[PDB]
Amino acid sequence: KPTETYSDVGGLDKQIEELVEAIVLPMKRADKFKDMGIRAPKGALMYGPPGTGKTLLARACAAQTNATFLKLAAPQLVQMYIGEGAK
Amino acid sequence: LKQTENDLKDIEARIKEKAGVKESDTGLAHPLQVARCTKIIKGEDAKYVINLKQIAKFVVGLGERVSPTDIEEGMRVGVDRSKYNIELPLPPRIDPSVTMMTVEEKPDVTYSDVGGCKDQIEKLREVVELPLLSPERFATLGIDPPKGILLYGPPGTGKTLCARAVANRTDATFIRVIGSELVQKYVGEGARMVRELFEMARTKKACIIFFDEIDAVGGARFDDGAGGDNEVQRTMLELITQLDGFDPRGNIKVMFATNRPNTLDPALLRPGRIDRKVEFSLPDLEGRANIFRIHSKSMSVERGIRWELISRLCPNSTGAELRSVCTEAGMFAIRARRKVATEKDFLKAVDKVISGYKK
Repeated sequence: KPTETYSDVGGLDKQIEELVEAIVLPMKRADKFKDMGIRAPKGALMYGPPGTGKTLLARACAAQTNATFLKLAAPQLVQMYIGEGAK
Repeated sequence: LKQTENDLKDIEARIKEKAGVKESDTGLAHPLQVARCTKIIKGEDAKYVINLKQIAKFVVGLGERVSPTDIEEGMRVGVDRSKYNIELPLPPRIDPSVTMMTVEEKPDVTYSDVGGCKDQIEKLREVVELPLLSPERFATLGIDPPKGILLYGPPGTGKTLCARAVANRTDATFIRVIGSELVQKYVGEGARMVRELFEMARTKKACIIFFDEIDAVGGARFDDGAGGDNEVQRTMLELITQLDGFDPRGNIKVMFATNRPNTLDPALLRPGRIDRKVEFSLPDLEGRANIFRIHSKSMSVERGIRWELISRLCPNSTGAELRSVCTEAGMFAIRARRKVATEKDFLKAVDKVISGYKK
């Protein structure tokens, strides 16, 4: 449960509208989608330059729903013995 | 004395070889560079049984125990590459790395080959000289100096004597750590060496921690980022957890040196740690003149020469190329058989650099 809001980083409301729709809505209240029988999306593909809000709004989306932040670094996923990042 | 030490193998060494070998080798098994145990059953509490060799690795479960003095039997106990559970309190930190560490408090270097570098000093005046002198000024500014300072320029020039010139005005402690020597056969030498740098920086305030040749370490490499061993991979942890989180920005500072910024980890190049990028330019007509007049004090020359016209014919040059003008000036005097270098010797030394190189 990191501490962040959506007002700490502004101007991304255009991207936040797509994030809240694909993250906050299927997570917070799922009773609207479960009554229709459809399956809610568990994620959305994100891409962009560093510092553009991809990693800035990560803890923000986790703080709105009060979730644990787990970050997977790319250099940490490559090792010698089979294990580690695979686990 | 010669015959006295010969028979000690039958008398004194019999006890020494028993307590120093047989006890250490008991069961297919004081600086400790190695530890091994084979099939040891001890009732969770002081279990250990850790094989430092990459073959047949072991772990320790069933709770947590802290015994920094003696874990189980003493004797052979080690961590080395992979850190397992409760084995942390006794790391094998012994190593003759003292030849690598160079610590100079308040260096006396002012201007030798750095004459005319005051432009780069102004770049280091605000984010280095200012906090190391009056750190309380940043309280009213609202911001603080960035964590690290990145250096850039020609390879092997400007990253040595220019860093010590700033520490003179601030009376700080300059610690130079060579990155190529951080890489040894011991896995984790790069991360362990960085640990002791912040430990000594907390005792004495206003110290400068300098990392020489960071390209040999960086944030990741093949044997660590792409490999299974952890040395540089654990080195980046000491530059993040310690410096950023625990250590205040005013007293403790970090500076690197590199030929190219892309050779480092893009994770470190992001803001919050590495911000200031200092590019090393070349001395001007006034800067190159003050360097030649200093070298002329230790070299016999003519009293009627002029150092301004010597640096004028030579274009912008590095710190080494300027010292070459003075050293080669004595070579032309050998052909003329003179004890001192006249003005014509310096003119031929400049043309030797212009024509012989053409860079």
